[PDB]
Amino acid sequence: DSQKWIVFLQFLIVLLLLAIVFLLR
Amino acid sequence: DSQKWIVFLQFLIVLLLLAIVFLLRG
Amino acid sequence: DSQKWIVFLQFLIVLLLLAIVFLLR
Amino acid sequence: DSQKWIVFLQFLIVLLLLAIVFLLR
Amino acid sequence: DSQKWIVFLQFLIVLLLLAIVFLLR
Repeated sequence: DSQKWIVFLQFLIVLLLLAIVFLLR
Repeated sequence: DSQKWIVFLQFLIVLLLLAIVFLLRG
Repeated sequence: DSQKWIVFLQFLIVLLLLAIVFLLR
Repeated sequence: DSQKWIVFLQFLIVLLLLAIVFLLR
Repeated sequence: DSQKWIVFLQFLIVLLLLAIVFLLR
């Protein structure tokens, strides 16, 4: 399913952005 | 159950990006 | 009403990323 | 339609992330 | 179609975010 891939990649993007925020602060 | 999840995740992404912008500013 | 919100949020993300790019310079 | 706008905005997001990576290097 | 291009661009976004995370730490 192509739609599920987008969601499962966006969750990883959210995790990576949280990591970026924590590394920045 | 898919595009609503996408919208929710993108709202989280926008919040995180705004946090990044305000951290880079100071 | 479904993908219109997606486009709106993508637009916000693009603006925020451009702001980050400018602020890094 | 609006789906093509999502792809265009994602192209710009990739470009802006490339700019961020270049500015971090 | 267009959805498969969105998935490819998200994969690129994940890779670039991994690069940013590695650079930060």
